[PDB]
Amino acid sequence: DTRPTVRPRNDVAHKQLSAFGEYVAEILPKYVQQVQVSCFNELEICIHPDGVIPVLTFLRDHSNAQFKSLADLTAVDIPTRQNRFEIVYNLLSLRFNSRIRVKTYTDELTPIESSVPVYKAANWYEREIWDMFGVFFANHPDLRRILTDYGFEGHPFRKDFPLSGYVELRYDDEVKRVVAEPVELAQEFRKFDLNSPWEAFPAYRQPPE
Amino acid sequence: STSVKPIFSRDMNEAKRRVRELYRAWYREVPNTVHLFQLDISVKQGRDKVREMFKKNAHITDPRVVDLLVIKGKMELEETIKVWKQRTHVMRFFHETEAPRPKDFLSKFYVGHDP
Amino acid sequence: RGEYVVAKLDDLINWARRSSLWPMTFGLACCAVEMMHMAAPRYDMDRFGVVFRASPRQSDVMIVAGTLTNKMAPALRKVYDQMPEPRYVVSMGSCANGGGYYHYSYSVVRGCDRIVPVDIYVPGCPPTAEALLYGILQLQKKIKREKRLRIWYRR
Amino acid sequence: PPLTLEGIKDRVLYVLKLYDKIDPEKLSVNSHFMKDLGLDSLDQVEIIMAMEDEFGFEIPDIDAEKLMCPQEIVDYIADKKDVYE
Amino acid sequence: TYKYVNLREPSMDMKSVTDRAAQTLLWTELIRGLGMTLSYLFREPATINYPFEKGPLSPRFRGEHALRRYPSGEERCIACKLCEAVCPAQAITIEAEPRADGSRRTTRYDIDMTKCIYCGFCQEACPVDAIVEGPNFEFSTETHEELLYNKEKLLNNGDKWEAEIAANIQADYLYR
Amino acid sequence: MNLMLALLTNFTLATLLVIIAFWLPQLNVYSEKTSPYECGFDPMGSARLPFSMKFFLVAITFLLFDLEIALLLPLPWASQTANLNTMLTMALFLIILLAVSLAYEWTQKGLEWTE
Ligand SMILES: CCCCCCCCCCCCCCCCCC(=O)OC[C@H](COP(=O)([O-])OCC[N+](C)(C)C)OC(=O)CCCCCCCCCCCCCCCCC
Ligand code: SF4
Ligand code: SF4
Ligand code: SF4
Repeated sequence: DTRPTVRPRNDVAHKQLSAFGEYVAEILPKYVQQVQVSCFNELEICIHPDGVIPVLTFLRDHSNAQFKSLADLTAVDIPTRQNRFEIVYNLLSLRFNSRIRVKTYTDELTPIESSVPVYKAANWYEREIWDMFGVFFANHPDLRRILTDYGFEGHPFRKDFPLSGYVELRYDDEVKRVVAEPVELAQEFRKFDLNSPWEAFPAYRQPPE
Repeated sequence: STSVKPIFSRDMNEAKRRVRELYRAWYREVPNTVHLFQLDISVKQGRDKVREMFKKNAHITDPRVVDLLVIKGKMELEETIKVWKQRTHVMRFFHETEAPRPKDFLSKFYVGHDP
Repeated sequence: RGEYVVAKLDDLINWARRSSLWPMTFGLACCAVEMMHMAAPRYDMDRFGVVFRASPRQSDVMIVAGTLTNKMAPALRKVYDQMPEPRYVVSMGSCANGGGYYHYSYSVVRGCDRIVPVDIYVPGCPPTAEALLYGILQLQKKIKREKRLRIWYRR
Repeated sequence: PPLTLEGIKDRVLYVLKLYDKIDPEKLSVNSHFMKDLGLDSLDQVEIIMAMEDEFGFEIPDIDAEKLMCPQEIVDYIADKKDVYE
Repeated sequence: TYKYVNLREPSMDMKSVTDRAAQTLLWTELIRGLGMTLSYLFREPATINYPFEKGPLSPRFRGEHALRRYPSGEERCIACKLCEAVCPAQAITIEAEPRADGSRRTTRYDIDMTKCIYCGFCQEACPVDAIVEGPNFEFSTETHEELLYNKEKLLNNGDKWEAEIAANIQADYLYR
Repeated sequence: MNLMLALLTNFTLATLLVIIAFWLPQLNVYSEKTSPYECGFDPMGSARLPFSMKFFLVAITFLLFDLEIALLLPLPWASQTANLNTMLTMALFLIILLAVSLAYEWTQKGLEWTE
């Protein structure tokens, strides 16, 4: 670790987190689909979306885990995948000073089970996912828009939603109220093509098709 | 492959029950909405608009999609009933300011290049 | 001569209004902290007669200090309409002036001048407390040049 | 007063005569809302929904589902309110 | 390591109990707070007499944009468009063409100051020290249109503020 | 004479100020300016709805307490009599029972506001 500019490696954590992944997969074969640990030492558990409550409850309550805090719950839109939405749970264990990421998937129409029974923090996070991505969480206390305007139609954070949207607001003196109209921009957003034609990272080269 | 988790309805017959129930709630609520928000429309106009929105989607045949549309409608009901919305939000369904847009070939041709 | 009387009366009514500008306690984001700093000891907006009052009815100036979203926009027009006249609007920061760094967002009004009239635009992100103070004083000079009663006499 | 089988029919048809989408003398106690009068389902919901206001009792969606004729509506009201003349 | 902020128990001797009672009945601690406000009353206020007195600033201050020149009077800008590309707000618009003498120069250089976040990335990216965020912060306007700056406006600002701009660069160019 | 004349002046001056206020200034009235204030969003109800009082018991107790000052206020005049012993006993009696009234309400949790 004497290279000034290169991030040091911590193999002790990599061995520790890798073993715990084997521990979870052995205990929860019914739902675990993949376990991976990264170069910068973070463990990811990838599960079938029907094991959200079983897996989260086990991690929260098992004595060799105790992930009592839900740091974040979010989603990622990957259109090419037939299940375009990736649901990510990031959990913190104060007892063992460790973090684990849990990943599952869903599509536009398939619901996910709400994690509120496991973590009461998930109430608002799940509302945000619905508002921004359109994913429905079943058996939620109150699922409704949280970040978008009242009556806003669409799910902005999907990759197919235009950045500037479809409608814009202004005040009209005739009707003496704020009205919504289709969006016209005096200056169109300028799309810059920045990707270089030359590969940068060989280690991630995808196998030829 | 076609086996898919449902949302609420297991068949279109069960879903169309929820659509009708939702129309009932909306139809009761327009009279109060006009009174509470102090709109300058008639109750018939509002009930016509509710019918129009329900008619737009009159082609769907997927139980899951109909469930989501019902879910989204019910959310808009909680907003309007509880006055989370405002007069500007309720009146956006009627598109009063938008001057009529041409819908014939010649009219589109005279104005611009759009289809 | 009545042109002398209206001129001096016009000076008085302008002097009172520019010497007692009461802004509405209304901020939206990170241009509001710099507005607090204009209220703080170093700059002391009070020494100019500028006093923050919460109610729109007891306010003369709305300083739009932050990004105006679409959810918020109806509320801003409401409190503006509820301000008794004469009323003035100062736009503070890029977000309010023209949307700034969220200008291309689905959830942002591309300027507060779409919702309400604006008398002064203060550029910055954030504008310094001194720059907002320059804008306030610039609004004072704008009021000093008003000719409401001179126009009435010649109407 | 106690409801009558004739009275219920009189008040039921009275409501539907006021419905702007229904032609009065075309209206009959045996007239099907769908096959004859040319009304859609959403209209049927409105019609039943008016009867609930008229007689001050609520008809569930399962039972209002099937009431596609004024006589059927009359029978349902009579059944709930125990009218036999 | 940690410390307890409020985990102390009181003394139950009579002198302590009596002292607390006096504090409760004679409002000693409240009177103490009145003294601090009284001390501040006799302190010199921190207020400055703006606009006759100005708040301190540094040479690095990011203010009103200006376009600079070489000592010859020739424009430093060569239309490389790096400022346009790095601008996080897409506030810069540039069009360029060959000048009558064959030089690579701009025909359009527009900054929308209501899109700018005054981040200074465009003066970092510039390879010829042409676009700078100047010292001025007192350019508030009565209309929005006056804040949509074109090339002529930005050049006049450079010719207006060059003396101050150059001196500030002289002070900070060794840190850059 | 002088009291009535003073009262007339004090209230008349206030009325003149209000009359000047509503007539001298330029006015521009429109429905939105003259609308109820609730921080920019339209109110979701009426201010005339019931507003629960959680200190109702203390309020009633105020009426009983507010009388006994009327019984006690004459004490300066009463300390002027020649039958002082009877007074002092009765004056302290009246005050002491007011204390007993306070203690009973205090100890029976009557001075605590309802939830
Ligand atoms: C000697 C012969 C026999 C005669 C003996 C006569 C009796 C003499 C001994 C009696 C002692 C009475 C002490 C004073 C009254 C006590 C008041 C009290 O109850 O306090 C408890 C109260 C309550 O304190 P607390 O914190 O304990 O409240 C909770 C009470 N327990 C815990 C018991 C439930 O304290 C206050 O009153 C706080 C008031 C806050 C507002 C203060 C504003 C600032 C004021 C500063 C200036 C004050 C000077 C003003 C001078 C005016 C000049 C004209
Ligand atoms: S204009 Fe600048 S300071 Fe104001 S809200 Fe936008 S980013 Fe923040
Ligand atoms: S300071 Fe930043 S936001 Fe402003 S023009 Fe330069 S690069 Fe763009
Ligand atoms: S980076 Fe400098 S030289 Fe290049 S276009 Fe911008 S201002 Fe001109």
